[PDB]
This record gives sequence, structure tokens and C-alpha cells, in this order.
Amino acid sequence: HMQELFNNLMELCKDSQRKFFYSDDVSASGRTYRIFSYNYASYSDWLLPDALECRGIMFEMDGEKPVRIASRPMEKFFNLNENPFTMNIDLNDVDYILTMEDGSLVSTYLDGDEILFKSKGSIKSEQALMANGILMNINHHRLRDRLKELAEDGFTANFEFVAPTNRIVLAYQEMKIILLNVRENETGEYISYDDIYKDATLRPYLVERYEIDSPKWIEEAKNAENIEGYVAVMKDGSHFKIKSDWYVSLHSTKSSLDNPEKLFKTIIDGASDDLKAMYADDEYSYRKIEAFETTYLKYLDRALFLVLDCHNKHCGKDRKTYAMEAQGVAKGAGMDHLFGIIMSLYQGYDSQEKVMCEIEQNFLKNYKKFIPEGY
Ligand SMILES: Nc1ncnc2c1ncn2[C@@H]1O[C@H](COP(=O)(O)OP(=O)(O)OP(=O)(O)O)[C@@H](O)[C@H]1O
Ligand SMILES: [Mg+2]
Ligand SMILES: [Mg+2]
Repeated sequence: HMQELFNNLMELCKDSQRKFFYSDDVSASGRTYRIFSYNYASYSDWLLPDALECRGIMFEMDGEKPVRIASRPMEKFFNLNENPFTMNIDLNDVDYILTMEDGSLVSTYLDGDEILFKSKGSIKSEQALMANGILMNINHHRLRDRLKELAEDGFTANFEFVAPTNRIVLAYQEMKIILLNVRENETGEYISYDDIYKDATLRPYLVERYEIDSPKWIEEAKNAENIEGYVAVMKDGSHFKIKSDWYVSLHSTKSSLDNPEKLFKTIIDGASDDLKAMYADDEYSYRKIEAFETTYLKYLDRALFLVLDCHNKHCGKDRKTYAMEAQGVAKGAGMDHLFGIIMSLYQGYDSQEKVMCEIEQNFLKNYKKFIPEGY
């Protein structure tokens, strides 16, 4: 049911805004939406109830109660050999594979009588509004009416937004939206690729599919150049990704395994999941990355708690009472570098995201204090 999904996602959000989090927003027709998403999660974090569904799913809210799943992107999936979810997979259970397109995800949602796009985290991001500019284009009037019909029937269409101005690694020639899959808002079930393919209105947009005889396509993908990789579709409908070493080496900081600052940078930037998959063959490198990952996730939880708890208890007091309490919390937690963080909050507290940026940047200034013991 919808409400137990909502309540389980809400549950995930009490832990830490480091981890799973939600954010409210209002569309141009004036109604509220809630997007559930995440910043950093570990393998144990992904085992909690419905955590794999907490990757951009959106509800329209009447205050605290949800009224409908307005949008439903793909479940979280991982690189092969990234963690136990993907480490003892029988490659013979692969049904087929899909070009992995290298842009930003956009998913449909119905707002009023309007069919619109949300990027993974927002209804108002630049990719979101750019994708809407495409949908409103007369040259996509026949795609848009189909997507509009799907959402009133409770299906979300998921595309990669790619463009010269949305460069990640791959250089596309032109700005487009590439339909990757369509999913049912209530069940999480997907319309089959073949069903989408034989709709000749949708087919022009649809990501390319390939057949495989046998798992040598894996190493060919790992060794290819000028591709991100492929998304594998299993006989049971689940997915995993496979990236080329070429993509991962450009998507990670250079020399990431030779330098602890660069490894922490890669982790902070959210690319250590692909790096460690790339180094799954090398148990020293894989477990080193994981140790740095654990260190930083553990620190971020601590730092965030201490900073936000301290700010919300003493916000508004005279500056040196506030300083006294900030002094206490930073010295008391063996984290004196946090004092400046807390005092930066004192004049102004915009988003809780800018707090994470300051914690994150500070961490990279003091990274040597934090290299896990033994490395
Ligand atoms: N054929 C495809 N099928 C599904 N997703 C695709 C496909 N091609 C590109 N993508 C994109 O791949 C994304 C997931 O893989 P990617 O490595 O880009 O994730 P990410 O942005 O690093 O997020 P995370 O690692 O947290 O899952 C999807 O959200 C989607 O935008
Ligand atoms: Mg991507
Ligand atoms: Mg990733």
C-alpha cells in the first residue's frame, strides 16, 4: 500500500540527513510535493525497509498525509561487485542490457492537467525545467500526450536528460531526453522493454538494447572507451550497472588510491561506489576504499549532529553564550575544528545543505587527522 511505503520512507529520515532525507516543494499550480532521496548510504543502510525505493520517489502532500505517489523512479541499483547486493550474481540470469546514458535522471509527474519532469531531487532544478522545455516543444507533442496518459494511469516514465550543458563525462552532441524505462507508481513493476518498443511514438526516444551470448560482454565493457557502460536487466526484473574503467577513472579524482586526500575527495563527491566496483578484483584496494567510506560516513553523522543540535539549542542567544556552548560541544567531542563551523551558523542558517558543505570542506582541510588507522 501507498501509506506504508510513505511511513517507511519517513522512518528512514529520522536517522541522519547525511543518509536518507526528504524535501518539500511547491509546483507552479500551487500544491505541495515531497521528494524522498539520500546523500550517502552504506550497504547496511540499504537493508532497512524500503530503503532501495528512497531514490527520488515523490508524493503529493496534504500536510502530513500523502495523497498519491506523484512520481516513481527506479529503485536504487548498484555496480556489479559493489557490495553483497551484487557480488554473487549468476551472469547467466541476465536477460539483456541497455546503453548506460550519462546525464541527469528525469521522471514524469502530473501536476494539474500538466505533465512535468522532476530531476532526481527537485521539481525545479535546471535539468527539470530544461526537460519541461523539451516536453512543451511542439516537436514532442506526441511524446508528451503519451506520457500524460501514462501518469493519469499511474505510470512514471524515466529518462536520461543529456546535453552539451549537462556534461558529466560523455560529450553528447545535442540536448535530448532518452527514455530508459516506465514504472508503475503503486507496484514498482516495470512495463517491459518490448511493450515500450513497439509503441512507435515512444520508440525514437528509447535507450538502445543489446543481446548477450555469455558474460564476456562484461570485460569488454570494463575495457571499452568513450562509454559509461551498461545497465543489465535480470530475468527477475532487477538491475545492476557495469561501468568502463575509462569512465570511472575520469569520474573519480586522479590518483585516488595513491593519495588519501584524493580518496576522501572521491568519496565526498559520491564516486567511490564506482571506484570500489572497479577495484573489486583487488581486495586491498576495495577494503581500503570501504574503510575510508566508513570513516567519512561515521564522521559526517557525528559532525552534523553536534553542529545542528548545538545550533538549534542556542540559536538567537548573545554571541558569546552561543560561543561558550559551541566551545563546549567541540572540545567535548574531540573535534575542535567544529567550533568555527558552529560559529559560522550563528549569523545565518539558510539550508541544512550548506551546513554539510561547510562540514565537508572543513573535513578536507583536516583530512590527515581522519585517515583510518593502519592506512
Ligand atoms: N538504461 C538505463 N537504465 C536505467 N538507468 C540509466 C540508464 N542509462 C542511464 N541511467 C542513469 O543511471 C542512473 C544510476 O546510475 P549512476 O551510476 O548514474 O547513479 P548515480 O547518479 O551515481 O546515483 P547512485 O550511485 O546513488 O545510484 C539512473 O538514475 C539513470 O539516470
Ligand atoms: Mg549517471
Ligand atoms: Mg553513484
